[PDB]
Amino acid sequence: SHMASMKKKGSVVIVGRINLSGDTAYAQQTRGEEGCQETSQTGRDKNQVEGEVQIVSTATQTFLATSINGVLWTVYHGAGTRTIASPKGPVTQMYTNVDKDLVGWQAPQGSRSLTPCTCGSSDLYLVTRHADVIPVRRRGDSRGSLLSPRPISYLKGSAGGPLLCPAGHAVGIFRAAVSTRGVAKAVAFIPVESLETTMRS
Ligand SMILES: CC[C@@H]1C[C@]1(NC(=O)[C@@H]1C[C@@H]2CN1C(=O)[C@H](C(C)(C)C)NC(=O)OCC(C)(C)CCCCc1cccc3c1CN(C3)C(=O)O2)C(=O)NS(=O)(=O)C1CC1
Ligand SMILES: [Zn+2]
Repeated sequence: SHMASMKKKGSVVIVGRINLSGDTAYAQQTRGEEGCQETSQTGRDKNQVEGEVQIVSTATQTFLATSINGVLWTVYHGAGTRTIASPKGPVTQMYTNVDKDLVGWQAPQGSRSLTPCTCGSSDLYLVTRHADVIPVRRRGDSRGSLLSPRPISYLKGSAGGPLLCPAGHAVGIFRAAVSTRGVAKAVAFIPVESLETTMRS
């Protein structure tokens, strides 16, 4: 009820990227913790952005965001309704869908977008925040099985990251792990066709 002292949530901040440009996938950090905290408050991020898969953080969480068709997408369960920091200040979401666990902002200048997959292939690859490339067999519209199961710890913080086909097109956005006794045997994703439908609504 004390309106003048009510706080605002900070912006999502890009703090690094998963580099997939070469022969080796690796994580790069582009901003440290103090800079991230400051940038979340101001919403003003003048760092150069590159690549398709960004590592993003709020004050309380860190996860991934993936550019597809000129939109930087991530999970609602990480970003909520937050703005993203940008060179000219905070940028409001252009897509928000809590039912899909999906949000999106206009892709930052300097980023590159993945192309939506039209291959109809079921041999997929999940990219994690540690730049592991994990083979996943597609098992339905929104699920795929890990060829080698992992503790959920290994996948934590990778929501918002891509599932890719063999040619490196975007097939989906990772949202949840299918876990039993802490072991992830499968992953649940937002299919790229669902993003494409969201882009038409
Ligand atoms: C640990 C690596 C996981 C990727 C990850 N995500 C999660 O942790 C999501 C967040 C939350 C729970 N969850 C799970 O993965 C849980 C789990 C393992 C924690 C036990 N699994 C599950 O419920 O399976 C049940 C299943 C039926 C398969 C759900 C299907 C999806 C159904 C669904 C549909 C529509 C909307 C929503 C859902 C689920 N949803 C909203 C939602 O908010 O889920 C993460 O790394 N997050 S993160 O650390 O980056 C975080 C900072 C952002
Ligand atoms: Zn493809």
